[PDB]
Amino acid sequence: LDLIWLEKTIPKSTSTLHTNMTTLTTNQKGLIKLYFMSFLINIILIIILYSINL
Amino acid sequence: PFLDIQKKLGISLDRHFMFLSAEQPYKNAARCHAFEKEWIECAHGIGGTRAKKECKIEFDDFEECLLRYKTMRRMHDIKKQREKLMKEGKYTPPPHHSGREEP
Amino acid sequence: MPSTFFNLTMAFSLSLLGTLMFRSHLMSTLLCLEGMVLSLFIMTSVTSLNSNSMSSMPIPITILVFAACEAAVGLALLVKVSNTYGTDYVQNLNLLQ
Amino acid sequence: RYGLLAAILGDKTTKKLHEYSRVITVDGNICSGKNKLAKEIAQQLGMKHYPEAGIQYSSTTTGDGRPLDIEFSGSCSLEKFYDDPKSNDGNSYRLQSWLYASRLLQYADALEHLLSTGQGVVLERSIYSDFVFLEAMYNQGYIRKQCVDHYNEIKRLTLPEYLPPHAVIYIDVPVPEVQSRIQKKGDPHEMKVTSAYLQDIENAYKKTFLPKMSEMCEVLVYDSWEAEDPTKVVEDIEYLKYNKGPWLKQDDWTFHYLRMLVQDKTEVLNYTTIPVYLPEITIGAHQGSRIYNSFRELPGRKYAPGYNAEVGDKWIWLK
Amino acid sequence: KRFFESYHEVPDGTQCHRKTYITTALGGICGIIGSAYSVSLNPADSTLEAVARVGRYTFTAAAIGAMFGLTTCVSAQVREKPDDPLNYFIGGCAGGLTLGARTHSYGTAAMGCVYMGTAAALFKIGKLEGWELFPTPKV
Amino acid sequence: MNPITLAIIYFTIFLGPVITMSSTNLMLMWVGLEFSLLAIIPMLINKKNPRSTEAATKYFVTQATASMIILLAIVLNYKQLGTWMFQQQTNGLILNMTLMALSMKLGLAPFHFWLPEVTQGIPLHMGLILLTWQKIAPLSILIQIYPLLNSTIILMLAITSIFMGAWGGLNQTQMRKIMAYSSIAHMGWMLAILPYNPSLTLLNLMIYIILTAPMFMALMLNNSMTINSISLLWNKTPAMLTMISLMLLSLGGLPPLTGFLPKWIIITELMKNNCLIMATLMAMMALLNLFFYTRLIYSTSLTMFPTNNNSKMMTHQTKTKPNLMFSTLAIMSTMTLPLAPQLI
Amino acid sequence: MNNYIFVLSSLFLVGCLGLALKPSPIYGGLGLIVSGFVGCLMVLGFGGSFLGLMVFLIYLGGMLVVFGYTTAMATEEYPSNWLILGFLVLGVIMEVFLICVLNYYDGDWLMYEVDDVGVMLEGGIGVAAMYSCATWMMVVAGWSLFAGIFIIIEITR
Amino acid sequence: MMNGRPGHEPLKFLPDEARSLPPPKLNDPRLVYMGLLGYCTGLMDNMLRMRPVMRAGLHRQLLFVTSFVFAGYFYLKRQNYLYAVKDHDMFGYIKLHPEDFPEKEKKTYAEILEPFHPVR
Ligand SMILES: CCCCCCCCCCCCCCCCCC(=O)OC[C@H](COP(=O)(O)OCCN)OC(=O)CCCCCCCCCCCCCCCCC
Ligand SMILES: Nc1ncnc2c1ncn2[C@@H]1O[C@H](COP(=O)(O)OP(=O)(O)O)[C@@H](O)[C@H]1O
Repeated sequence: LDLIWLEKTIPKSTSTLHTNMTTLTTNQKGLIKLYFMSFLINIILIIILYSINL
Repeated sequence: PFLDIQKKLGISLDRHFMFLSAEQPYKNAARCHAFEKEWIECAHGIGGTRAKKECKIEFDDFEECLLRYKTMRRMHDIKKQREKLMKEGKYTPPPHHSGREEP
Repeated sequence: MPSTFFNLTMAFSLSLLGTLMFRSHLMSTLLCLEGMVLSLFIMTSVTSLNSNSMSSMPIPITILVFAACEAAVGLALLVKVSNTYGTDYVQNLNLLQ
Repeated sequence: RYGLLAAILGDKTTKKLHEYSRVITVDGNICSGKNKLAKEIAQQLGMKHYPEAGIQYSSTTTGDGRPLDIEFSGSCSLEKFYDDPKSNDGNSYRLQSWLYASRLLQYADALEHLLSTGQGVVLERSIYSDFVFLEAMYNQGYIRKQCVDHYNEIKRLTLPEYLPPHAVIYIDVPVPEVQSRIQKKGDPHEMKVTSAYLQDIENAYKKTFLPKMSEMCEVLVYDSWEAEDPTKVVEDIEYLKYNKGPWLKQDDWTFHYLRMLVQDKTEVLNYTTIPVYLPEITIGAHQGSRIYNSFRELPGRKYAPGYNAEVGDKWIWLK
Repeated sequence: KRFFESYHEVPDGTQCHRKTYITTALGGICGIIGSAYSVSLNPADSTLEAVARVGRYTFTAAAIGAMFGLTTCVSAQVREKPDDPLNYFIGGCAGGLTLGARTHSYGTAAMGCVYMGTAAALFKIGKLEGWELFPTPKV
Repeated sequence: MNPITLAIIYFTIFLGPVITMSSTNLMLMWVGLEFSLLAIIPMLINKKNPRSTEAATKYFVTQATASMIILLAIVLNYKQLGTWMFQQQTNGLILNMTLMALSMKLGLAPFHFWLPEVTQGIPLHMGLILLTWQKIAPLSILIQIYPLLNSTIILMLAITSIFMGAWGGLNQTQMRKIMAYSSIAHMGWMLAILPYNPSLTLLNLMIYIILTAPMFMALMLNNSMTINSISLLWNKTPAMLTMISLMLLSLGGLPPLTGFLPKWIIITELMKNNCLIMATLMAMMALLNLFFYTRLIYSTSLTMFPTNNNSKMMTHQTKTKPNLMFSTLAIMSTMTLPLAPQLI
Repeated sequence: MNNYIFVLSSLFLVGCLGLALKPSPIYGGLGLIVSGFVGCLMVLGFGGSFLGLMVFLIYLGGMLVVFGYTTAMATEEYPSNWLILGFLVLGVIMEVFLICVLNYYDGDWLMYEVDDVGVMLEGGIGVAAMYSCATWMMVVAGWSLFAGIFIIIEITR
Repeated sequence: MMNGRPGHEPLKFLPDEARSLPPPKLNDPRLVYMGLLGYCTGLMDNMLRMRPVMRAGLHRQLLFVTSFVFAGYFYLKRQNYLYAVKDHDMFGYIKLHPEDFPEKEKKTYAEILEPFHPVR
C-alpha cells in the first residue's frame, strides 16, 4: 500500500497522465498545411459556437 | 482609444471622418444623414450601456435608412401579391406606366 | 447589394478556404490571398458608393496600397524560398518542427 | 567602445585599409622555420606578427598576462601529447581543442587589430590550418572518430563567420627534413614524434588544406630554399594580386558587424563551449567548480578589469 | 440546439431513451471534431486509413456518450434517487470504462473511471447548485 | 543593415503599434497592424539561414490572412453601421471574427502553432520583439473593444491557451520555444479577464514584459538556446544564476514573487464575476507551467551540470556585460509584490 | 440589362472559386485577372468610375501582372486543372443550387439614392480628400511605400 | 472602468484635483521600500557585471536609490489619487441611487436564532 499502490495512484499517475498528453499535443509534423487546416477547423467550430448559442 | 495622444495633442487626424454624417466633400450630404445625427446626439453623454436600450428608436430607424430592408420587404410583398392579382387578371399597370409626364 | 454583397462575401470566404488549405506551390496561396483583397476592395467601394459616403473613398484605395506592399513582402519571401530550396513548395518549409 | 555610434560617425574600416593590410598566415610542418619567415615578413611591411597560439596564449592575452597554471589553462600538455599518445585521459584531444580556442582568440584579436589600426597581420598557423593536426591524429590512434566530429562541429560553427586569410604563405620540407630539424633543437618530447604522424600533417596540408584555401585565398608555397630568404618571399607577397576571395564584398557597413564580433571575445568562442558532452572535453562539475573558484580568486581576476584592488586598481568607489 | 438542452429539462432518471440518445450524439460530435484535429494534424497515410480513424474516434466517443447516458439514467431509476450526484459518477465511471476498453487498457479504465466520473458528478452538482460557466461580465 | 534601413524599419516596427493604439478609426488601427507585419519580416531574416526564411514565410502568411480577416470585420461593420468602428449594435459574428483574427496575430489557443515555430528560428533578440512589442498592438485593439466581445469565446481561447502553452512547454527543451510556449500561456490569462476588467489585462501584460525581457536578455547574455546551454551558466557567468532562478519561478505563479499578483488579481476578478469554474481549472494547469520552469531551475541552478574545458577559456576573457535594463527589470519584477496595491 | 449585377457577382464568386482550388499559379493568374476585370466592372456599375478604373489599372495590371511575372520566374516547376475544372463546374452548379435555395425563400435597390441635379457629385472627388480633410491616410500610405523600398532590399539581400 | 468618467483628463498623469489629497510622506514605508528595491538593483548590477558588490559605483548606487524613490513619490502620488477617485465615485453613487443600497437593520442576537450544532 505504501510505495507502489499509494505512489502509482496519486503521485505517479498524475505524472503519466500529463506526460502522455504532452506526447500527443506536441508530436507535430511542422508542415504548414496541417497546422493551417487546424485553423480551418477552429473557424468552423467558433462559427458554430456563435450560431447555436445565437 | 488605448492611448489618446490625439485628444491630448488636440490634433484630429482620425476623428473627422468616422461616421456618415461627418463632413462630406463639397458638402454633398451622405445618405442616412437624417438619422445618424439623431442617433448620436442622442447617445452623447449617455454611455453605451444606456445608448443601447432607450436610444433604440433612432438606431432601429437608422438601421432601416441604410440597410433599407423593411422597404425591400414591403415592396417585395407588394410585388408578389400583385403578381397574384395579375394572376387573377385583377390588376393591370395604369397608364401611369405609359402616360403624359411632368416636365 | 443585399445579395450582391453576399456573393462578394462568399467570394472572400471561398478565398478564405483557399489560403487556409495549402497544396504544393506557395504562390497559389499568395495569389489567393490577393483574391481576398480584391473582394474586400470591391465590397468597401460598393457600399461607400451606395451610401454616397465620399468621405470614405480614401479607404478603398488605402486598402489596396497597403495590400500591394503586403504582397511585395510576401513575394520576396517566396523568391527567398525558391533560392534556398529551388521550389516554392511548402513541404520544404518543415525545418522548424 | 566600438559600436554603430562610432561607425556612424566615421570609424570605418574602409578608411583604414591599405595595400600592406592583409591577413597573411604561414603554415608548415612541426618545424618549417615558419617562425622565422613570419617575423621577417612582419618586419618588412610592419605587419603585427602574432606568435603561434599557445596553451597560455589566452592568459597572456587576458589581465596580467603572466602564464596561468596548467589546470587553469585547461590542463593541456603538448609535452604529454608526445610522450603519451592515445592517453587514457585524452590530454591530446584536450590539447587540440584548447589550441583551436587559442587560435580562435588569436585570429579574432588579429582581425580586431586589422579593422581598427588598419595594420595587417601575420598569424602563422590559423584556425584554417589547425585541422591537419587532427586529421593526422585520427589517421593515427591518437583520436577516435567522434572526437573528430566534435572538433569539426566546433569548426563549422565558428570558423565561417571570420573572413578567410588573404593569402596563405606556405613552407614545405619533407618529413626527413623536419625530423632532422627536430634533432637540432633537442627536446625529449618534441623529439619522439612518429614520422607517419608528421607524414599525415603535411599530407593534410597538401591534399586538403593547400588546395582548399587556394581558391578562397592566395596560396603561395615556398620550398625550404625559397624560405630562409624572407626577402624573396616578402617580395612575392608584395607581388601577388589580392583579388580572388570573399574579402571583396566587405563594405564598411559589413565590416562593422564583423568588428563588433571580434571586439567581443566572449562571443568569438561562444560556440567553442557548446554543450556537447564528449568525455575528454568535460570539466566535470566538482572539478570545474574548484578550478573556477580558484581561477576567479587570482589577483585582478576576482573582479572585472579596473575594479580589483589587489593589482593596484583605484577609484573603484566611483567607477 | 433546443434538442441537446432537452436532456436537462425532463427530470433525471426519467426518459432514459432521450438521455442516451442525446449523450450519444454529444460524444459523437466530439468524436468528429476530435478525429478532425487528429487527421488535420498528424495526418494519415491514405484517405481510407483516415476515414477509419474518424470512425474509430467517433464510435469510441459515441460509446462513452451512450454508456454515460445509460448508466446515469438507469442508476437513477434503480436507486430511486434522481438528484444524487453519485448517479452521474457511476455513469462517468462506466463511460471511462468504455474508453478503456476501446483503447484496450485496464489502466486507462482506471484513470478513466475516476477522472471521467468525477467530472460528470461535478456536472450534476453544477446543475444542482446552479454553478455558472462562461459567465457574462456582471462585475 | 545600412543604418538608414535599420532606422526606417525600426521606426515602422514602432510606428506600427503606436498608430494602432492612438487611432480610433479602425481603418487606421488596421494599417498600424499592417505596418507591424511589414516591418518585422526584414529583421526576422537577418542571418538569412535556411531556418529563417521558413520562419518569416510562416509568420507572414499567418499574419497576412489574419490581417485580411480583421479588415473584413471593419468592411462588414461599415455596412451594418456607417461608422468605421465597432459599436454596441455590432452583429455578434462581426466581433467574433475580430477575436479570432486578433487571436491569431497574438497567437492564442488553437492558433498557437505559428508562434512556437517562428520563435524557434529567429534570433533571441528579434524573439523578444516578436513576443512583446508585437502583442501590444493587437491587444490594444481588443482592449478597446472589450465591452462588446463574447465572454464565452474569450474564455475558451483563454483556457485552451493555458493548456496548450503548458503542455507544449513540458516537452520542449529548446529555450526559445519554451518561452514561446510560456507566452502563449500568459497571453491566455490576459485574454481571460479582458471581458471583465481590461485594466488587469494591462497589468498581466506589463508584468509579463518586465519578466520576459530580463529572461531573454539572460538567455542571450550567453546566447544559449538549449537548457544544457543555460545549465553551464554557473561557469560562464555565476551571478545571473540567482535572479534567473527567481524570474522563472516568478514567470510561474509562486506567491512571494511579483508573478503571483497577475494570477491572484485575475482570479479575484473572475471570482468577483463568478467564474469559479473557469478560474479554478486555469489556476490548476497554471501549476503545470511551474513544473517545466523548475525543471529548468534544476538544470541551471539547484544542480550543476558538467561543463567543457574550453569554457575555462571563455571565463578568462572579460564577459561583455548585461545592459542595465536587466537589473532594473529583474528586481522590479522578482520583488515588487510588497507594492501590489498601487500596481493594480 | 437585368440583374446586371447579380450575374457579375456570380462570375466574381466563380473566379475566386477557381483560385481557391489553386489552379496552376499562372493559370490562377488569369483567375484573378479575370475577376479583377469583373470587379472593375462591378464598381463601374454603381457609378464608381475612378475607383473602378483604379483597380483595373493597379491590381489588374500592376499587382497581378507582377504576380505572374514572379510566378514564371520562380515556381515555374509544375508537373489537374482539368480535375479542378471538374470541381469548378460542379461547385459552380452547387453555387447555383444554393441560390436556388433563395428561390425557395427570400434589382430595384441597386444604385440606391443619388443627387440628380448636381455637379461635384462624381466619385473620385472623394479620393482626393487625401489632401483635404483626410490627409493622414495619404501620409501613412506614403510611409508604407517608402518603408517597402527599404524593407524589400533588406529581404532580398 | 474608471475611464470614461466625466472630466477625465485624456492623457494627463495626475489631474490637479489630486492636489486636494495629502502628499505622500517621503518616508512612507512604500517609498522607503522602493528605495531598498533600488539599492538592490544597484547592488545586483554590480554583481552581474562582476564588480566589488558594495564598494563600487557608489555614484550609481545613489542614482538607483534616488531614481526609484523619485519615481515613487510621483507614482504613489497618483495611485493615491486613483484610489481616492474611486471612493468619490463609489460613495456618490451609493447616495444618488439610494434605494439600491438601503440601510439594513440587524436584529440583536437576542432576536435572531442561529441554529446550534453540538460537537459532542
Ligand atoms: C520571500 C522570500 C523568498 C526566499 C528568500 C530566500 C531565497 C532567495 C532566492 C534564492 C534562489 C537561488 C537559490 C540557489 C542560488 C545558487 C547560488 C550559488 O550556487 O552560488 C553562486 C552565486 C554566484 O556567486 P558570486 O556572487 O558570483 O560569487 C562572488 C565571489 N566573490 O552566489 C550568489 O549568487 C550569491 C548572491 C545570491 C543572492 C543573495 C541571496 C541571499 C538570500 C536572499 C534572502 C531574501 C530574504 C527575503 C525575506 C522576505 C521576508 C518577507
Ligand atoms: N593543433 C595542434 N595539435 C597538436 N600539436 C600541435 C598543434 N599545433 C601545433 N602543435 C605542435 O607545436 C609544436 C611546435 O610547432 P612550431 O612552432 O611550428 O615548431 P618550431 O617552433 O620548432 O617551428 C609542433 O611540434 C606541433 O606538433
